[PDB]
Formats: sequence, C-alpha cells, structure tokens
Amino acid sequence: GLWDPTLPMIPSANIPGDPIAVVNQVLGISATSAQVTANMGRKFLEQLGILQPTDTGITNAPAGSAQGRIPRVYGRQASEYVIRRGMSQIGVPYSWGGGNAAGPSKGIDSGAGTVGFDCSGLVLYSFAGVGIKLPHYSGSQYNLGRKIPSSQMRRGDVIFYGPNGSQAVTIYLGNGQMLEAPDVGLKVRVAPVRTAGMTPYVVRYIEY
Repeated sequence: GLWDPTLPMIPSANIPGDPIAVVNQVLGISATSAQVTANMGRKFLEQLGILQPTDTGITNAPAGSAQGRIPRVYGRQASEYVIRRGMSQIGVPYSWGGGNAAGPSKGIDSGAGTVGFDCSGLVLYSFAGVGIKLPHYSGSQYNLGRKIPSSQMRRGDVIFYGPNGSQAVTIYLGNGQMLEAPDVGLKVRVAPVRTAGMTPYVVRYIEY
C-alpha cells in the first residue's frame, strides 16, 4: 500500500540541477529550464502590472511559507494558467525522464529516444509558466511548496505518490480528477484520483 500499484513501483526519474531546455543550432543559442522559467515569470508579473526591477521572475515561496511572490488576489489566475498549460499537453506521449520548462523533451535511460513527459516533467513544465521553478524529480518537488492535508486537496494542488513522494506526481483538477503523465505507451491524460500510495499531504505552490 506504499506505492500506486498501477504504475512501476520505483522512484520516478531524477534529473539533476538545471538542465538545458532549449537548443537552437541555427541561432547558436541554448538556455536552461531556470532561464526559461524566469523569463515566463517576468512576463507573468508584467501581465499582472506588478513587475519590479528586483524580480528575477522566479516566484516560489520559501518552502513551508504561506507567502510567495505572486499576490493572493492573483493566485487563481496563476493557478488557472498553470492548469491550462498542463491541459494543453493532453495527448503528448509519456517518456521516462521527459520534459523541461520549455515543453516535452527526450527522456533518460529507457526514455532516451522518446520525446514526451514523465510525471515530474509535466508538473514542472506546467508551473514554469508563472515562474514556479521545480526540480525534475517528484521526491524533490515534495520538499518544496506548502503542505496541505490530502483530504483537503484543492484544484491546482499537486498530488504525490510513494515513499517521500518519490513514485509519481500529478496535478489535482478538482472534482476527483487529476492530470498525469502516467506510464510508457500512454499519453498525458485526465484520470480519476487514485488513493493507493498517495502521500498524506498534497503540495500547494500557488496561494489563493
């Protein structure tokens, strides 16, 4: 009962640090997920009319704090943009280790020749749109943001599975549905929430 038994019962792909997310051979440029995320964060803060010269564009709250860069009054807008980004990826193939802040990508190991998303890749891609920077490993994502009891999960909160949230991570959509990049041969999908292996807390990255 420690893991979700419908998926491989192993820790999710763990891709270290700040990977290159964009490579443009023609212009001769490349950039990492953090750079892509910061740029989107600044664009988002500008769209809210609140961009400051001190803003890098990274909007994460210190882990456990109920206050991040994005004002509470704009949290629902931020959350809905994150969800829109994720939902726009329905139908993209699964790839073990796949995805970065710029979109689906080549995976690692088994997924090395497959462009797509895995669980943490999809979540980090979605949240990057408002400057929320997340590591490409579900266990590490579980240690950021603010814990909410799972019984009180709310649309936009992030659901975790397995010990230390190491197996999988999905975005709660409300109404008992979640957005996930589940397993090989499947695609990014909306599916019923599964409680087997669920961590006792979900994580909130955006307050509203």
